[PDB]
Amino acid sequence: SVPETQVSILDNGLRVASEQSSHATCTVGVWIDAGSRYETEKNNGAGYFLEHLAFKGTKNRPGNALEKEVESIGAHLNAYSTREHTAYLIKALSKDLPKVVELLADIVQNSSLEDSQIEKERDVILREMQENDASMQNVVFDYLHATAFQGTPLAQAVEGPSENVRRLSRTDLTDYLNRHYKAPRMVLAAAGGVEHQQLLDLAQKHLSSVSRVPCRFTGSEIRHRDDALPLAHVAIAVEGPGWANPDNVTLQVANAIIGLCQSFQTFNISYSDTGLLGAHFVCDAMSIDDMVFFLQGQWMRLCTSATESEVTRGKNILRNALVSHLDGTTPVCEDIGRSLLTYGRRIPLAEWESRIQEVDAQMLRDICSKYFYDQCPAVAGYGPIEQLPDYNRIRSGMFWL
Amino acid sequence: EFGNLARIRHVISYSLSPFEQRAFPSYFSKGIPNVLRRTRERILRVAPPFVVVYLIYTWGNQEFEQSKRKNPAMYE
Repeated sequence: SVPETQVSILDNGLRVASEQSSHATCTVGVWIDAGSRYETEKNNGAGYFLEHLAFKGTKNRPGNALEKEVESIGAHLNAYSTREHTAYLIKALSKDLPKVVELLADIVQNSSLEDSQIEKERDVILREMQENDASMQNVVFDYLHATAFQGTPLAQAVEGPSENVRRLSRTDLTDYLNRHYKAPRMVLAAAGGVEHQQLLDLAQKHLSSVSRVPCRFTGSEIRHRDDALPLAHVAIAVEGPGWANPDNVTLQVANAIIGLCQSFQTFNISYSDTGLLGAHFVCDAMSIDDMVFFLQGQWMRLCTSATESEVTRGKNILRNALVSHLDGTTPVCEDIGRSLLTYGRRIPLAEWESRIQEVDAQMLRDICSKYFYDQCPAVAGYGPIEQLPDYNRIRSGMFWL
Repeated sequence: EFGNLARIRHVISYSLSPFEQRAFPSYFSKGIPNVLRRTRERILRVAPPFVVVYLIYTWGNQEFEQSKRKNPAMYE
């Protein structure tokens, strides 16, 4: 009974997708298939710095008058960038649907990058990075990406190295903007109280101008020993299958089974036919090795012996979590934008439920043995990590005798 | 034990998986140069004592023989 996500396509290739619902406020966003994976180490912070510059004024709406408009209807304006996708989204009321779309049009095209602003946003970005190091789990996941995807564009961070940040100019940005903002790589996603025909007419009216035009898992480890920190963060991952491979669903159930360290989180990060599947835990130094041992046993267990009931637990757990319908509009659309960018279609919740209920214990331990057993992991540690075991002990813990 | 051995800071340490690296990379490529590099730095400290051991050993042997040699003037 969940309403279907209807997708149309303009000549530009900008797929305009929408999923109407009763809620009177909507989350209209633009997703773009452009991240740090498409950068070539000479423009490693171009997407991040453009994400900073995108709300500082356009040609038609110069400066803060633009954001005055998004204050005037009381709407909320957000943007984010990952290694593969960039999103500019607005939460607003339903009746303010046209102007919001027009605002989004300016943000993707006709944007203006002021040289004055460029220096101010450089100091913002530089400073944030200079303090970003504070967030350990971000440092550990960046280290894990770097040591797992050495020599590839997937190792480099979204923010880029301070070097590039300082060394960036309007023209470079202009390039990234004019290169990675093509209309066939763009989805206009709407969730909530929107009509699809009105949204399609608004996309035809504005946004109809947008121009129309592998990775290797290096199993290895990076350890940043700094003994003055109170807690240690350790992430261990193996290679993931990718977006389009259905056993992801089964792997998600495996994560739902795992769900000794103060904090233990499992992740299945997916990129275009690659990814990182693993666990991140933050612990006191004198516990670290025991955690690792614990964690490896669980994984090995699933690969070795997994019952029927726990599987059911994961199935159900995932089900409720996977549930996103009417979770929130922002989430809803976020899902429409990512589904049109990655799968090329919006997978409905009934298909997700079918793929969940076809998962049993035998295929779960088969897929877990395919992806976890006797695999070389990527290890990233930060903090008092002397008792964190080196690569032979972790690699030997990746199988059982 | 591990964890309480020492205090270091800001020393990042990268590494690779064994199966992801060749077994004897550039083994004889640089091994020979290095072994030779090594031998140079230690040969002058090591070798001349054993050289003079060889000279003393030979000397002793020959001297001993001569010692055993019969005096021409002996019993004549």
